[PDB]
Amino acid sequence: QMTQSPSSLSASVGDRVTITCRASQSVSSAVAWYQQKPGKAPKLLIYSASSLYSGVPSRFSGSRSGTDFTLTISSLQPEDFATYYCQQWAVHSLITFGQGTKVEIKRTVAAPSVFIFPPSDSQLKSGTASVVCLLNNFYPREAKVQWKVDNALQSGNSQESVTEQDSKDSTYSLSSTLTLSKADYEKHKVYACEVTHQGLSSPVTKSFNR
Amino acid sequence: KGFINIFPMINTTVFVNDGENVDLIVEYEAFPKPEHQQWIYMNRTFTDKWEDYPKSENESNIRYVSELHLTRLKGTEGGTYTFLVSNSDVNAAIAFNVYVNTKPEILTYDRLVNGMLQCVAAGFPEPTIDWYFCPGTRCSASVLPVDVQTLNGPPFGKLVVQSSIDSSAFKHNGTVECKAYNDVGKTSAYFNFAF
Amino acid sequence: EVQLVESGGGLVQPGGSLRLSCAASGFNISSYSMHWVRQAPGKGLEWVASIYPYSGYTYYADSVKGRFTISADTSKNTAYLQMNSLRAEDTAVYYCARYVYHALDYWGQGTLVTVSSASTKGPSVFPLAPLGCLVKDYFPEPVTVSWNSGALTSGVHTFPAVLQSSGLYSLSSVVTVPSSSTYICNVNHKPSNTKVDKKVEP
Ligand SMILES: *[C@@H]1O[C@H](CO)[C@@H](O)[C@H](O)[C@H]1NC(C)=O
Repeated sequence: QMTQSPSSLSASVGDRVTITCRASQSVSSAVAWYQQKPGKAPKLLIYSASSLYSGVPSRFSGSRSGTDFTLTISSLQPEDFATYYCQQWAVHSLITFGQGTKVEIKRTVAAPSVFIFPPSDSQLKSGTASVVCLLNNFYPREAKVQWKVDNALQSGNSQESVTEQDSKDSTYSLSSTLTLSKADYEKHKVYACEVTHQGLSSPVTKSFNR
Repeated sequence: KGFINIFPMINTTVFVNDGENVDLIVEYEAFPKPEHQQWIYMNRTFTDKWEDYPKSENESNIRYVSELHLTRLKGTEGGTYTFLVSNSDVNAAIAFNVYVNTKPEILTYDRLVNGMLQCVAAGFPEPTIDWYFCPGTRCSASVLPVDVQTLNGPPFGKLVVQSSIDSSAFKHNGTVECKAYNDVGKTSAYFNFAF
Repeated sequence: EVQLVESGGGLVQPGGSLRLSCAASGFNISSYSMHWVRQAPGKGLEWVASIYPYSGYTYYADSVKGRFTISADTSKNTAYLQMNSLRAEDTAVYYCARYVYHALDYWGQGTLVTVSSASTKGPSVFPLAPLGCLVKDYFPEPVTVSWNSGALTSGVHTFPAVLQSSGLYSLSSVVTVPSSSTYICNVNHKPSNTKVDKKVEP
């Protein structure tokens, strides 16, 4: 049935992006486009194929291939980072959504600031030790983090979380968490986070004493 | 023998804000098969923005749907939108009344026989007309008694109110104001007065 | 102004039953159609059901047909989705939306329906000594994190929670600043009704 492409794309600020939608043969005009920022409800951009919804900037337009429907964003903005959905209405199938197209904003390379946080005293009483490694404000997203306790490669024993691309400077932030028991923690002095990223000359190591 | 039964899917009374979008939609059962479907407004026919199709492709189907897309409604685009449908045996219609919010408009203001004053306001929601007398030397508070009366276009999609007072009770030179207001705005006609 | 607010969502046991509501203001739902759309974690939008509040007509996707019931109260201006025989695959954020001209122009903020056999648990909040704050061992989603009661916003990063091997979520909220000497992280986990404030010292 309905099909959307591409599934994911990366574009620079000021670029012009075009997302294609293949709707059913029966549908002739009933196509809408939504924008969905992370953690937010979708917002209507275009309806009835080419009609621009009130309040929505002229950058967005709806057109044809033709036979396939197209969303166009001209002068792409850093705030335009989001997932875009087409949706159709048809008599027998009613409302159908497209798979979605995630738009990443390509940007100039930036190195992460690397910070390391030791376990809290409150948490040690509870009988656990969580060590947090923070890579702040970097691009591109791809980054390699390795934990070493007295120089032992460790995994899988640490969780990773990355923020959604910032809507202003287009950067990312990442957290690595090494979780251990208070016992296993009090038997190794050196705790190291080693970060490799395209923006860095050479791998970066952040560590400390117990 | 034959029949057509129109069922509105949305309320046949429609209240909207200036610039709003709304769909007037019906589902109807008809036999024999419908014909000459049309949406009418101001005795004119929509040749666009409307759709009309069978609920099913089954060959014994008798349920249909028709929809009118109204977009970015202006205050002047309220009124009665009628859906007409007929088969080789029957005619059926259904009227939707669309009301768009607009500040009152003063259609007429008159001096009547016997010293009475009258102003007529149209708008939606229904305008309230307050009367105030302002002597030569602040004004008064809204005055009674008043003969209020709902008149029954242009303007279409508006509630029309006629309000009359007896200027006889009033004493001294001044100015009489009839203020028509609602939640959207207000408007005023003025009468100069000599005693 | 138009406003849509979903509610009645939360943790539910497989096979259990839940009822969501959507309160509308700024328009009459009986002049439109109301729809429920759901989005599974990290997946796309999926139309669920719709209703013409004035006529009572309802429509359903095959995947929920005969298992969900959509309804509406025109006097309270509120629509409802009654969900039965809930399953893990029905876990998602549920949005109500207003339908006109074949599109959905107004949406609610969404309500998270989590279908699981796990039990709710309040988080433990530890300070991330320099600046940050760690919210550990809680279930289910979500948790809300603020700094200085909303006073601080620049540089603040609340990471997407991660499910740990234990089956519990945990996340950290961090913020950057230079030399200064207050900073208090405010954590709220409604599911368990856990409200915590924590000072962070160097
Ligand atoms: C239908 O519309 C009229 C508006 O005048 C109202 O009195 C009635 O409550 C409405 N009913 C429903 C079900 O919306």
